[PDB]
Amino acid sequence: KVKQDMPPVGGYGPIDYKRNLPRRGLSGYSMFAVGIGALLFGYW
Amino acid sequence: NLTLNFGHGVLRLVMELSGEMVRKCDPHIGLLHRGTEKLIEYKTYLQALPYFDRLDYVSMMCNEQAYSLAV
Amino acid sequence: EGYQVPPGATYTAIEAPKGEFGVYLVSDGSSRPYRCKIKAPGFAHLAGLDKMSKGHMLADVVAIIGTQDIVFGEVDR
Amino acid sequence: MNLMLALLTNFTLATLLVIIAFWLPQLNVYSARLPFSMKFFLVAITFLLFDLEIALLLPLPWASQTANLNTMLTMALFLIILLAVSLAYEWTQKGLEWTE
Amino acid sequence: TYKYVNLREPSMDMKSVTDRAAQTLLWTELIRGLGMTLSYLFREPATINYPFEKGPLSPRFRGEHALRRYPSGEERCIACKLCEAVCPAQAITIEAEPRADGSRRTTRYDIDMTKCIYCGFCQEACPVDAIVEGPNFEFSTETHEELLYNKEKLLNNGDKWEAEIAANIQADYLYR
Amino acid sequence: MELLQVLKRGLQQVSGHGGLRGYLRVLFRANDVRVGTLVGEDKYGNKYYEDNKQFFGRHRWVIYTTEMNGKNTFWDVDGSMVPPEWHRWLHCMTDDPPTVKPPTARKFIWTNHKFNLSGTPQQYVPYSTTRKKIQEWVPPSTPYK
Amino acid sequence: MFMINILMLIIPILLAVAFLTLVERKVLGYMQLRKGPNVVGPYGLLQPIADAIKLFIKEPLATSSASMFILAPIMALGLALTMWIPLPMPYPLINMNLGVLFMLAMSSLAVYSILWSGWASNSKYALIGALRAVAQTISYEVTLAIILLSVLLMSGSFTLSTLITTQEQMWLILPAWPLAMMWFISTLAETNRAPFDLTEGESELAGPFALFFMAEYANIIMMNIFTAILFLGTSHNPHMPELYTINFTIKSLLLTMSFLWIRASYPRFRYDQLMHLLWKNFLPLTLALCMWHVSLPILTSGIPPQT
Amino acid sequence: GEYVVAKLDDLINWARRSSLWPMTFGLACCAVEMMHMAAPRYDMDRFGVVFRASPRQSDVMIVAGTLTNKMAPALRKVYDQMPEPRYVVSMGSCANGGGYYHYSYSVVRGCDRIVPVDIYVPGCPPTAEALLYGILQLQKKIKREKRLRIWYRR
Ligand SMILES: CCCCCCCCCCCCCCCCCC(=O)OC[C@H](COP(=O)(O)OCCN)OC(=O)CCCCCCCCCCCCCCCCC
Ligand SMILES: CCCCCCCCCCCCO[C@@H]1O[C@H](CO)[C@@H](O[C@H]2O[C@H](CO)[C@@H](O)[C@H](O)[C@H]2O)[C@H](O)[C@H]1O
Ligand SMILES: CCCCCCCCCCCCO[C@@H]1O[C@H](CO)[C@@H](O[C@H]2O[C@H](CO)[C@@H](O)[C@H](O)[C@H]2O)[C@H](O)[C@H]1O
Ligand SMILES: N=C(N)NC(=N)NCCc1ccc(I)c(Cl)c1
Ligand code: SF4
Ligand code: SF4
Ligand code: SF4
Repeated sequence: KVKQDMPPVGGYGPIDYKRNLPRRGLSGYSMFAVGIGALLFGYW
Repeated sequence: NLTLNFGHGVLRLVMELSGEMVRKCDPHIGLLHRGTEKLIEYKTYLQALPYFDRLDYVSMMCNEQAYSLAV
Repeated sequence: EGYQVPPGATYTAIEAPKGEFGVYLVSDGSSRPYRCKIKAPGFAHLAGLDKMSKGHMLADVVAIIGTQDIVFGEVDR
Repeated sequence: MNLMLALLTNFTLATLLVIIAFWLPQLNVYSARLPFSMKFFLVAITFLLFDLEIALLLPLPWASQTANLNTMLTMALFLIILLAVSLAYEWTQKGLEWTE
Repeated sequence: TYKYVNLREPSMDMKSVTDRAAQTLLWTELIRGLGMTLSYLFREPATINYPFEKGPLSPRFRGEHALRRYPSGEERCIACKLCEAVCPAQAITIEAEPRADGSRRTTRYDIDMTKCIYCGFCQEACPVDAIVEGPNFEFSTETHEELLYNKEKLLNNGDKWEAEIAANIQADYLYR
Repeated sequence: MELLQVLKRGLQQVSGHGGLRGYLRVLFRANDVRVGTLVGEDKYGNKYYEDNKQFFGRHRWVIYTTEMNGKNTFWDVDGSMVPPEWHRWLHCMTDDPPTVKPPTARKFIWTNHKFNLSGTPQQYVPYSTTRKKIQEWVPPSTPYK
Repeated sequence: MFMINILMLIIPILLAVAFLTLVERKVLGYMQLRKGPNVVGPYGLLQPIADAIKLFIKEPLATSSASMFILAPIMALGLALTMWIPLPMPYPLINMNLGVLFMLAMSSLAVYSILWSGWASNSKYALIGALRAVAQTISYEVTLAIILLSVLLMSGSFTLSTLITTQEQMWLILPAWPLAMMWFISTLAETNRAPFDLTEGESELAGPFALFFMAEYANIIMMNIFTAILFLGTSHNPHMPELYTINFTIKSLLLTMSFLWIRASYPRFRYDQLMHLLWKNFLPLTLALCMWHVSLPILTSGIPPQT
Repeated sequence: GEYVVAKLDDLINWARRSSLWPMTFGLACCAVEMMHMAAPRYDMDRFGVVFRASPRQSDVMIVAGTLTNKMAPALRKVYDQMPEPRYVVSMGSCANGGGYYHYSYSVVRGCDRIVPVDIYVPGCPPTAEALLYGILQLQKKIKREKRLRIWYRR
């Protein structure tokens, strides 16, 4: 029987390609609140 | 205007600068000219194929494909 | 000897990674090409470096050469 | 004496390292104006003028110990604001641009 | 079909503007870049311990040339000169005459390894599997002349490497 | 704690190389103190190891012999010291070692592998292998003008 | 006794610089999915020694003025070692009442080695590269001096060991993290470190070389030691001073390692862009924060003691 | 006398071969396999071979690609500015002897017409591993040097 390189019956599984840059961190408000909070404690 | 004689392969750039700004860029190439096109005229069509690997030598098999399609 | 190619001329191009790469290949009927002009996309791109670099600074010339994707194997041939 | 000794040691050692760096066995028997750019001159001059204002601010940690804090705070802020005005003037007169 | 890489409108509400202000002043995206290089610091490196470890190759690898024998010890090459004709670099030079027993054999078989482009056309062209590119790639020299192989050098390569060459041909000849 | 199991894994490599001296010997000869499974040894003394839990490319390695063909190779090892039968395995050209799939024997195959001989009196020197093409006339050996 | 003390500072500084080159190469390597030096001695521990010997037996390859060609490296290395003598670790070699001013004064002299070597290069293009480097260095001197003054308005004096007392309860990075951020970046730009390594950048677009390299890498360590003292004050126990030295060394090592981390992470600034970062961003904020830190102790009644 | 000269030679040889800083002339495709030798798999830096050195700080010139006539003067100029001891590694068929372009009107038939060459690395291109073998061969050549022993016997 002919035997050559072929994909598996049913094909291969899905391959990702789309950009995936997950969102992380806090909002600008929260970040500024943490920074101002640190300064106030430091000043005190 | 200061003249800078020098500023993938090797390139010679001759530039005219006005402070930080580039006013002229004159690329001087041919530092990797190897007369490939003339050499191909002394080769059979198969013997010429490996010359195309060595053109855009980052995209070897695409250069091969272009030549193969043409032939 | 190699295979004989019927006489004629073709311009054949592909979308290579660096742009349009083509050959103008002239056959005289024999087993050796009569003329093979190689159209390298970086050739025209580098010819446009002077135009693209107008009004920019020295360090930007590096970025512009990089954005053009230049290999001198195909530019110089 | 200690600081003089330290300085003499540091630079004396630096001299010696340069010496041997230039002379080791080798084993062989055989005033114009420099393409003057005005922008770099103005950076140096601007640094100088700001450096002189910094000289005036350096006493501030000691000045805060005064009982005349009303006067001292007003003059400290006045000096820094005038420094900011200097920067603002240079900025709006294209003195911080590197084009052209 | 096409897509736009860079055609988006920033949201101009106060929350979004303040988000961009925080990124500008607190360097958030720059810190996010520091996280990537930090995560690579703690990954196993990809380096192999050459020459104790070697990069993987395949039976098709085109390395140093060799001239092969039949099992009896007779040379396979019969001086047909097909390899010399196909060589894109003209790296091969052959002379032949009748041997003392009448066999058609070469008296010269040179490969200029500094002209050769290691393309493998010679071993494709050969009708008797005489000239092959073997698996060896660690044969750099101190002088140019050592890379100008004559027939004795190439026969010695074949005798030196035949054990590996035969096994590699055994693995790939059904693709040829 | 995990850091504990890592530390004992480091200690096992010392005893896995036959004590401190063997451990330091491999550290300085090969800059690698991993312990693998001995796949085999060739007639020159090179030993071949495998560990299939390592990533592809590091799963096979050779500890070169300290002496080959009259050359001291304790420090001066060379990739060309691997004989051809082990060359196929070490480069992953095949899966099975010559101890399991020995090469076919031929009377003309070198019984003694040679490493790179460049820069030595054994180096190859090129020459023309063909005989003289034109025979010159030899004058007679008796006077007769 | 004092000469022994000087040598127990000079010698370790040079050895620390030597092995920072190894640490830099290996840290960069692992962030690049590779190893860096690991053949020349175990884990590359002999690599700095091989490099050092190699450079010093290399051919020492005409100067436009011999006196300045030799002065520039002596100045660089001599000044670099001098910046260490007032550092409290926890006790300074020399206890200066104005140690902070001394470091500011000595660091301002370091730009002469750049200027003199550009003059001695005998090349129009090397002199221009030196002048560009000088303009960068003096530009970032401005914010460094103003940031330092702002911090000292919480400390009360120019004595470096007083920064230890000021941070007995809390690191100064908490009340002054906006200044810490600009201070840290300013040190990178001040030492021509990436992404501010424009001398090595713009340039490519033996013993004397080694000497300049040692001076620069000594300055890198010193600047991060200064940063640790300025913003991450270690607590001093007079009966166990080695406890201070261990904790303070770890902070300085980590700060130095973050210089390497940053080199591995970002592209380079354009020259005009790093000038705008200073004159249009850092300097405005530094000036505003200088006014703020003048007012804050007064308005909170938190003025520190003069002594 | 003999013992000191021999040990000192071993020391300077070890330092020079353990800290080989290359100037790479990336002329053509062979330069790509040189980049792969610097890449993580082979990591030439781990041998003390820094990625890219300045020509005036360099100890070995790697000619990685075709040397054209137009380029030949520039390559010689860089070689002459190198501080000694300096070595040259010729990489690939083009630099070794012209290679595929040996018969071209515009190509130098081997960089050894322009500069002396210490090591010839064959291949078109040599694999990154082949080039690394060549660099290690150069290290062994440096280990064989006896400069001080010969100096002592003058
Ligand atoms: C209640 C009263 C309160 C009163 C006080 C209030 C003050 C606090 C609130 C304000 C916060 C101030 C923050 C100060 C930090 C400096 C901010 C800054 O200058 O960033 C702007 C600068 C340029 O930004 P750019 O996007 O290029 O363009 C803007 C102009 N066109 O962008 C940059 O500077 C980028 C820096 C480039 C360098 C990159 C390498 C560094 C990345 C790693 C940094 C790690 C953090 C350092 C930590 C140091 C620890 C010691
Ligand atoms: C371009 C020119 C710019 C010039 C800028 C000048 C800005 C000056 C702004 C603040 C000046 C005064 O700032 C502050 O005001 C309060 C007003 O109660 C003063 O008063 C406060 O301190 C004094 C002490 O002297 C106390 O007696 C008083 O009970 C207290 O309220 C402060 O002493 C002064 O420090
Ligand atoms: C940090 C302490 C290190 C202590 C090491 C002590 C070792 C002392 C012996 C050093 C021997 C140096 O060996 C020698 O160095 C010089 C450096 O220019 C080299 O170069 C020298 O010789 C070449 C010709 O050969 C000349 O063209 C060149 O001008 C000259 O500089 C030599 O090629 C090398 O043979
Ligand atoms: N930039 C790096 N980290 N690597 C690097 N090649 N540094 C330079 C190497 C060097 C220079 C002087 C000395 I003294 C020493 Cl011991 C080493
Ligand atoms: S591999 Fe190609 S270039 Fe080399 S000898 Fe064979 S046919 Fe000629
Ligand atoms: S090696 Fe093969 S192709 Fe070449 S001459 Fe001999 S038999 Fe013919
Ligand atoms: S030897 Fe081969 S790979 Fe190298 S530059 Fe020449 S053609 Fe390209």
